[PDB]
Amino acid sequence: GQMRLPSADVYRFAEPDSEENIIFEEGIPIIKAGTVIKLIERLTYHMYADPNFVRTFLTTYRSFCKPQELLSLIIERFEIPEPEPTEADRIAIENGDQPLSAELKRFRKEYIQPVQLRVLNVCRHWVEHHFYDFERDAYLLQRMEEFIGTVRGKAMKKWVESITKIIQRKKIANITFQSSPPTVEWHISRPGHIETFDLLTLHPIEIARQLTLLESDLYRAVQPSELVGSVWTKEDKEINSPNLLKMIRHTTNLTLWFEKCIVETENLEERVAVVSRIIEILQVFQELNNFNGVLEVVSAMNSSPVYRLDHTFEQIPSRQKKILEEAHELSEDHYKKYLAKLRSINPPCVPFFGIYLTNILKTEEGNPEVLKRHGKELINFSKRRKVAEITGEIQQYQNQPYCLRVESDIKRFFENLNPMGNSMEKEFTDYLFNKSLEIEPRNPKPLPRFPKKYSYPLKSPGVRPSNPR
Amino acid sequence: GMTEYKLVVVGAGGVGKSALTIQLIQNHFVDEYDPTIEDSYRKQVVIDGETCLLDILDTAGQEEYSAMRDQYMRTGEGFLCVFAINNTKSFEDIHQYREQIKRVKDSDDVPMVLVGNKCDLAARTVESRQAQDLARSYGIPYIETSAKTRQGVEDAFYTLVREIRQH
Amino acid sequence: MTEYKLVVVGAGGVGKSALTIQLIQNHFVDEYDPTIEDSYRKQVVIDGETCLLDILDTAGQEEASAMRDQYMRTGEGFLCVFAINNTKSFEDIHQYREQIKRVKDSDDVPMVLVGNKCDLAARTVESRQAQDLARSYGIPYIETSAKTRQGVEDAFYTLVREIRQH
Ligand SMILES: Nc1nc2c(ncn2[C@@H]2O[C@H](COP(=O)(O)OP(=O)(O)NP(=O)(O)O)[C@@H](O)[C@H]2O)c(=O)[nH]1
Ligand SMILES: Clc1cccc(Nc2nc(NCc3ccco3)c3ccccc3n2)c1
Ligand SMILES: [Mg+2]
Ligand code: NA
Repeated sequence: GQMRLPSADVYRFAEPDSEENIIFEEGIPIIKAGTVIKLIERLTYHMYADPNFVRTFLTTYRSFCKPQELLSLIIERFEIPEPEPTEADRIAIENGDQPLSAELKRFRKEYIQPVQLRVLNVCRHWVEHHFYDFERDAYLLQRMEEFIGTVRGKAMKKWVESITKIIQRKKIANITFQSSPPTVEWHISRPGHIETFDLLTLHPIEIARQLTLLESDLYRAVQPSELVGSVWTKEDKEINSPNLLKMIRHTTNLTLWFEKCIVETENLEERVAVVSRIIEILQVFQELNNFNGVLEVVSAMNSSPVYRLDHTFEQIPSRQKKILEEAHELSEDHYKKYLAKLRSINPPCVPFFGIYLTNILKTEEGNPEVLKRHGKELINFSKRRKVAEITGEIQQYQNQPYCLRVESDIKRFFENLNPMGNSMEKEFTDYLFNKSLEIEPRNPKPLPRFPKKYSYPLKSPGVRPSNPR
Repeated sequence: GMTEYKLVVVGAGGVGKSALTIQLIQNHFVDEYDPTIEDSYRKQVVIDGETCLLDILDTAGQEEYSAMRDQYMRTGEGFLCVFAINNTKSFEDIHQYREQIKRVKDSDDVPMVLVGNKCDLAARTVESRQAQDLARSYGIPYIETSAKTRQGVEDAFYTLVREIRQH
Repeated sequence: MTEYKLVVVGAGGVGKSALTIQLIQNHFVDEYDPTIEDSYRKQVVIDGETCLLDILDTAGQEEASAMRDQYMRTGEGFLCVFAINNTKSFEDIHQYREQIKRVKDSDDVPMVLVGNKCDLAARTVESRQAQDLARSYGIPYIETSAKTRQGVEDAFYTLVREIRQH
């Protein structure tokens, strides 16, 4: 037979499943909706582990349960009453013999120990991967430390002592590769001469490599806490989503810098060299699977000031037109080809974050927080699972590091890039458009000529890497 | 076969803009959505007896990628410019959105509609007369919509398609 | 993109977690934090085909020994890990092998035998003894170091190939 359970009166997590407290989707079950009690029961279920569910729950639960209340509920889950001796045990004890205690031993081995271990696994994952709850609420941390530090008995002892140490390390808080990174490449600007660094004087290969390291680090720093609840769109976005916003602002600044480099090069021949160089940087971005970088370039080329420069585009070599066209086609039909390419490449990569943001926002806006069934309100967990599928995809691409060497001066150059200066956005983008009109006026105005501005060679070194001994 | 219209939703973030397209494309009668689903943004409709296909681009959530607006807008034939009736700043943003659309499309006469969206029960701060006056100054229709009851949603999109057809 | 469910099993402390985190993050974990159950995902191109690895990292401590059927039911292939400086962990391999066969009711489950910590000089299990066992199971034997990365990709990706050809 199945094990008997404690009375639901003394232990709330023994109430029978019903459609008034849990609904499953149509080989472990998938939960569509349930009460918070039923969600926590299945989070720590005695029959099976569900590590995906643990991640999903810990990522999304704050939309239906406060952190303090979650801790109270899992402590309640942990404190399971043991059954009384059975009739056979009673008769043994009455004769002065030791009881077999078969039902008690089975309940310990097959209910209490698995549930308690799975409660501890929730605590371990909570502290390791969602520690911001404790950073933002010191009393919550004290309660967790007290609970873990007072678990008695030898079956849990190894994990209790480990979790205590993990918490202490998290309070006060290295990569190895299959091969060596390639040699850093230099062009007109030489090492240490940061004052000459510019779009055409740095090596286009190394521009793409150093921007990829920067953009990968920015991508890898975004935590799910900055995304759940759509908090990057709300009034406190600067407080709640600072790494995401830093990442987006880098992308915006690089796109605007590309546009500024183009339209401030008034000589046609020089401007063709500038646009060609940016397309070469895009080629290396593609080779590195830096899709954020790819779209940084594509966005600049599609901008109002740049897209209209027909005299410039006319002189771009055919092979480079084809590179730009292939990159542009990634975004067509709601990013159809981008999504397929992302799912086919071999990481490391840098995804474009914007699609994830739109899908999280629309999932949260387009599904209800609760489902009403038989007069009860059940938490709509399917909605949270969908959000956590997206945050899980984000995290999967955050794991793999690039085997590229940092160049500290080139890194600082791109970190400090500020194309807008002290100008506001409208003032600056109007300036860019008026520059575009100056250098290639609307028909039928004649095309003027402009003097050269660059005193160094415009010929590109190309984007195939070199390798001395 | 049937005409396809490429429509683009633009407007301030954080004030319920996404409910407009979600409510349109939704299973009207089941409050549910998976935006990752291939063609969660395509809908076949009949407008004035003529069947057509709507392809709607709504990049809600990407508002901070401000240098991508030109790229996204370039894809569209008609535009829904959306503000929230309880957020005056989103209403004041409309002028610059319209100017940016005109620049990207290189036209002074781009099919577009002004949409005032009621995204919650917080007090209205933009009166309908203010928005009607703005729309009239631009020569475009004004439609008000509810983010919760689906009221006005069909009118907003169908009115824009009529602006395209009569361009 | 095909999805593969890999499970890493073996005695406590042999390096199951260090192996998995080295594969996932290219980072060696010095701490010994006993696992209850962890899961990881990795998109990777193997023999020209992109796939998605789901990796279940399991508990080796004996206190968790009654909770294994549930993860063995779901797994499609198993890394059976011992440490080459721990003879008891090698003797524990056959218990994992037999339990997997029982749960999955199959003599033909994709598996790879992994001898970890091969960066350490002080070996107590000889390669030949482990290779003999692997041959008796019909599976390959791969020595690994979660610390240096030696053999790590080979172990996991060999298991993928055996699931693919199953
Ligand atoms: N030198 C060396 N140490 C290793 C190697 N793999 C793991 N270790 C060390 O061995 C200890 C245990 O590693 P760990 O990955 O936690 O082992 P586990 O099999 O996951 N333990 P459990 O079953 O309790 O979860 C750690 O101190 C770790 O640094 C290896 O290849 N070389
Ligand atoms: Cl200076 C400069 C640099 C790059 C592009 C342009 N101008 C441009 N580009 C076109 N296709 C390339 C592409 C793909 C994504 C963005 O642009 C194009 C196609 C048809 C009609 C007109 C066009 N005008 C100008
Ligand atoms: Mg472990
Ligand atoms: Na307001």
